[PDB]
Amino acid sequence: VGSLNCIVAVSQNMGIGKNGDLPWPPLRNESRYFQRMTTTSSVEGKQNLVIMGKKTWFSIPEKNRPLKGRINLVLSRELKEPPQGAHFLSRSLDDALKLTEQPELANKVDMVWIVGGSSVYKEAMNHPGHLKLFVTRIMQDFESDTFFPEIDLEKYKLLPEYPGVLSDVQEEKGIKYKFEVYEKND
Ligand SMILES: NC(=O)C1=CN([C@@H]2O[C@H](COP(=O)(O)OP(=O)(O)OC[C@H]3O[C@@H](n4cnc5c(N)ncnc54)[C@H](OP(=O)(O)O)[C@@H]3O)[C@@H](O)[C@H]2O)C=CC1
Ligand SMILES: CN(Cc1coc2nc(N)nc(N)c12)c1ccc(C(=O)N[C@@H](CCC(=O)O)C(=O)O)cc1
Repeated sequence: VGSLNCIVAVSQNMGIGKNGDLPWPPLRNESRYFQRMTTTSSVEGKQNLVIMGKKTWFSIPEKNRPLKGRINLVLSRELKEPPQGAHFLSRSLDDALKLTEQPELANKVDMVWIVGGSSVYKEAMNHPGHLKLFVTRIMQDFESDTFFPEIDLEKYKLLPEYPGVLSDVQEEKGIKYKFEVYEKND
């Protein structure tokens, strides 16, 4: 309906997950920022849609499932029905976007947030149209078993600044990271 965005935390070796979880120790402020970006809606009486693969759903601690104040959609071709706590189930990303245009959700949804995993990001990244990437750069190498797709800099531009995103290097548990905003339109 509105804006389509991807949001991801990545290590310096482009790693995003190791055994069902994050490769680095928990960053409470990095988690808070994911929460704030995905939950805030720009319009009244409207909520954001969160779209994720099934192994991403199963890595959110059970006590936080479904993500509060968000419409939670799970992607999977194997599942018969949405997992317990999930609001919707889709077989592909074109179908999940064909769904926000149903009067059911059409008047309800402001932004669309892709929250992973690899397979999901890869396809959003090739979708034609306006898209923004929200990338947290975790500045060290971490042994990973799942990786973020290559960002094609001939198509995506790094923005010099973005409203409500801090520009400086953060530090938490001795780890440095920074926030980037990339924009495409083709
Ligand atoms: N650092 C960060 O930002 C992030 C880290 N993570 C972490 O990364 C890993 C999650 O990994 P990843 O394996 O890539 O998993 P996904 O969450 O992408 O799960 C893959 C499953 O999702 C379904 N699916 C994925 N893409 C599609 C599609 N286009 N259409 C329909 N179904 C699809 C399929 O389920 P089926 O097999 O049922 O058809 C596929 O087997 C974890 O280790 C997690 O903690 C996750 C997201 C962000
Ligand atoms: C593995 N993922 C993907 C994930 C984690 O960190 C990220 N950080 C970024 N920048 N992008 C993402 N996609 C992720 C997640 C795992 C658990 C929760 C979760 O518990 N979220 C609570 C967090 C609340 C909190 O930390 O208090 C929420 O309300 O959003 C979210 C995402």
